[PDB]
Amino acid sequence: GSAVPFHGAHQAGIATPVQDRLHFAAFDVTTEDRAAFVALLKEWTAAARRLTAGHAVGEGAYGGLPEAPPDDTGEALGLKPSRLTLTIGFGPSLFTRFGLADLRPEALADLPKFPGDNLDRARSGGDLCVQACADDPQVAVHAIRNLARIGFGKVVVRWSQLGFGKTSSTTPDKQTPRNLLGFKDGTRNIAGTEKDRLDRFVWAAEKDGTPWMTGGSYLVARRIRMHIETWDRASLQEQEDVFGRDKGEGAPVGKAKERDEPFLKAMKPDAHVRLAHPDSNGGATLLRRGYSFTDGTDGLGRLDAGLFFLAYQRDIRTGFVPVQRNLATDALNEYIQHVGSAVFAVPPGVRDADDWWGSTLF
Amino acid sequence: GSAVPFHGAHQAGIATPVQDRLHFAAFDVTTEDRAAFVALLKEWTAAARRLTAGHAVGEGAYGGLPEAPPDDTGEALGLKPSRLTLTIGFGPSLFTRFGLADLRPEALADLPKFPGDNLDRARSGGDLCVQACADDPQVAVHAIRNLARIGFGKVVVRWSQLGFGKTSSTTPDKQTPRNLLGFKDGTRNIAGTEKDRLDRFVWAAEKDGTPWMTGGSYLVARRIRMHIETWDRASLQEQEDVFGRDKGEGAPVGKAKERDEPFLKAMKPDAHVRLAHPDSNGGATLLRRGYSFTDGTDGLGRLDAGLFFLAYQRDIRTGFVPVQRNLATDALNEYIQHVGSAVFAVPPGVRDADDWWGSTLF
Ligand code: HEM
Ligand code: HEM
Repeated sequence: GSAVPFHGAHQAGIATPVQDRLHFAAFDVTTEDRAAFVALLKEWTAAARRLTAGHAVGEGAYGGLPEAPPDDTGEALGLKPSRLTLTIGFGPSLFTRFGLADLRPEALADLPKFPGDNLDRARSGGDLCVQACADDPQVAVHAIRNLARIGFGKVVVRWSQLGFGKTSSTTPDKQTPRNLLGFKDGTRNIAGTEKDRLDRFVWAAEKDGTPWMTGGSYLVARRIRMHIETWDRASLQEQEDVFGRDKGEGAPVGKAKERDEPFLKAMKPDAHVRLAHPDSNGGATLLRRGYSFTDGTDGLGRLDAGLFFLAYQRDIRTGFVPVQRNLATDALNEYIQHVGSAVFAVPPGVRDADDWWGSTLF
Repeated sequence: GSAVPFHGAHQAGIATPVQDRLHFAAFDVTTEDRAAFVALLKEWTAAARRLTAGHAVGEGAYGGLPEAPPDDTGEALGLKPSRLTLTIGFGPSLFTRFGLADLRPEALADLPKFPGDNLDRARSGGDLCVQACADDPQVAVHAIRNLARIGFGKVVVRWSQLGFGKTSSTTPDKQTPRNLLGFKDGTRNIAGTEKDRLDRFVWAAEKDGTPWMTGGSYLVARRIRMHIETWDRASLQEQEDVFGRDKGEGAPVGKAKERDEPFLKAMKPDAHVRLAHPDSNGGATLLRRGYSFTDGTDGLGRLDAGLFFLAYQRDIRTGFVPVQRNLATDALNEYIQHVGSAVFAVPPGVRDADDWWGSTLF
């Protein structure tokens, strides 16, 4: 129920412990007025300060003038902060506006086409994103809804994704959640307490070449459908062979405990963990922070299910891209398909009550 | 509270405490063989006993023959029962199979077309339903997913709806939840503690005309989309006039506290509470047990959210039908649209370990 501090050198919602629920929204910018967009960013930052503390935006949800719409839509009244974090990011397409072309970070790289990609352009891309994570889904939806309302006429929601449950962990002292394939997901990630690994693999540094991004990160989002019917037909041995870990304990093959270190040579050459491991990718390491989703049925008699994959890294070119390239032969590919994609530059944190989202860029 | 007893004179999930999350699935039957369908009901009931106790179905999720698919898909391993209830219901279309046409209860009435209906046929109807309620959405999804898997070849999933109410870890039990219009939702309802009211308004009685339904109930499901962005542009006074209660406290107009009894005469004539109140409907009273939903963003950039309405009643003709008919002029109609509908006969409870879902019918 507690609040997560909004201010810091970094935005919350990255190294923060992973909350139960996600509402991810991608926005496109509809205004050409740089000043009006900067004003929006300040208004959004002010609202985010209220929302993450459990307060209503503006002058509140009721008690104002009867003839005016309330400033806050009111469905979070009486609710605790619920560890709400709000994380903003800027997509490549933003930098074609407002005279920003020369400020696009080199580390904000467009993703190549990958084998098997079946990307829906409507559920991909976006000028900017807001990742809302909280333990209460109503608190998360309330935040996105009120940011979008405040932004009416300056931004429109391009697409959004809800995650009903996490499939990641930044807290290895807590139980690792399972994805909808039934495997623990998050065992060998970067923990929020591992400051040295966050500096090396997650946070952008001044010497990296883009000063306004110092203290920020780069986000890759991949909407991944799972072929549940095919998976659920597979034998237990086939499933464990796909990953290189056993299903029950989640230990590396041959070992007894989840957090025992993998011995990669004991795994099949196309095992997911073997191909995605840093040792197999020149040391490339990611902070995974994804969530599960199900968006109804496929219309053909089956549940739809997937994983909304989110990875934070210091440089997309040295994080997601090499690892995903190495997954070209992944045995998992038989059971999944990437159907949505987006990359964002996540700016540094809001330092204090005078600062605002994107101040280092604008 | 950890688990909710599965066995009883009534199915759990109706009068039992309302859990934080919903996964509602409608199934269509694909087999013509009555014996095969009875076998499935027995297998499902065995699975449900395991699931509601927090155990895996069948021989488990791991540790079986390596060359065999696991009996349980495994994504609920390590989770608690989370107050899971599983409630099955039979739709009108089921009674066109297996020679059951003369056993369809008269109280399982087809709903008339209502003004403003915009029903998606693909998200309506269904031969069967399973209402999975729990505090952990992964527990509920795992239940539906495994029931669907066990039934593969005999049933398919027609449509599926995830929903949420309050988050109990952070929200007191005595506090009324708010719907996504920001108003308290549930103040004047039948509570599961009111045994006499349940006997009068909710449970089917032997003398009602269908003996196999004694101790059962009748369920109406309506997927009601809210026009969120239009609602949020309405003035505070307009919103309160729509309902006849104030937004902050939820008290009836002219009264001071949420639970003060309404003075209907002081509300506008087409106020929602005034039109839906039992005194306006010849005494008709419902057990409302619905959930909020938010499924994402639609093609126009609007929030796909609303109320997944669920009502239980002794007879659809004397519960939902008269009340919904009286909402023909509801001021709320400007802001909502009914887009899915289904009705189900919910059979009596599973009395003991040898009983099975549907045994009184088959
Ligand atoms: C539906 C899609 C996916 C599923 C079900 C899945 C599942 C898993 C599982 C079960 C593990 C072992 C437990 C763990 O350490 O977290 C794992 C590890 C990992 N995955 Fe995935 N994964 C998926 C997609 C991806 C993608 C797209 C990437 C990167 C492009 C990725 C990168 C990693 C990494 C880096 C590890 C840790 C390997 C290590 O250092 O030991 N995964 N994944
Ligand atoms: C999105 C759609 C709806 C919304 C937002 C909504 C909202 C509300 C609100 C705020 C209340 C007052 C608090 C309460 O007692 O729960 C209420 C009461 C009620 N509503 Fe609705 N409602 C909706 C649809 C319906 C429908 C479809 C029905 C029946 C067909 C219905 C029947 C009732 C009843 C019986 C009451 C209690 C009236 C009383 O006895 O005081 N509602 N509703």
